[PDB]
Amino acid sequence: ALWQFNGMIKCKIPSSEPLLDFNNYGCYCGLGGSGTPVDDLDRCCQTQDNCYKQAKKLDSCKVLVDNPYTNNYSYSCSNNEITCSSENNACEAFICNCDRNAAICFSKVPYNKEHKNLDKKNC
Ligand SMILES: [Ca+2]
Repeated sequence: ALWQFNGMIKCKIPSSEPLLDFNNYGCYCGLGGSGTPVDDLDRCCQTQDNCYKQAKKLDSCKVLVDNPYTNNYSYSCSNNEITCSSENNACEAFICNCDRNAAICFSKVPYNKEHKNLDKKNC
């Protein structure tokens, strides 16, 4: 979950401190999400939100109250690449992949310092 996701982002964007730079970005980067994403970074977050939401409709994820933000999985970072571990059971493997996709997206889009701390009246 989170602790793991923060590391995935640091794996790809080494200079970052994720919970500081990507927290409260746009309408999607943070808890919840509503409106239209303000940019590509925000669209990344929207997508991940939809993935988590999707992890929910899976029989494999039904029995894990811990929640994906805190549903712990195994992965690795070796020379800036993320690898989800085969040892992850069905649900965690799916959440892992959602987080890998997002950390990769984040590293491929521009950061607009105009959208952090964005007021939720724009969503
Ligand atoms: Ca979100």
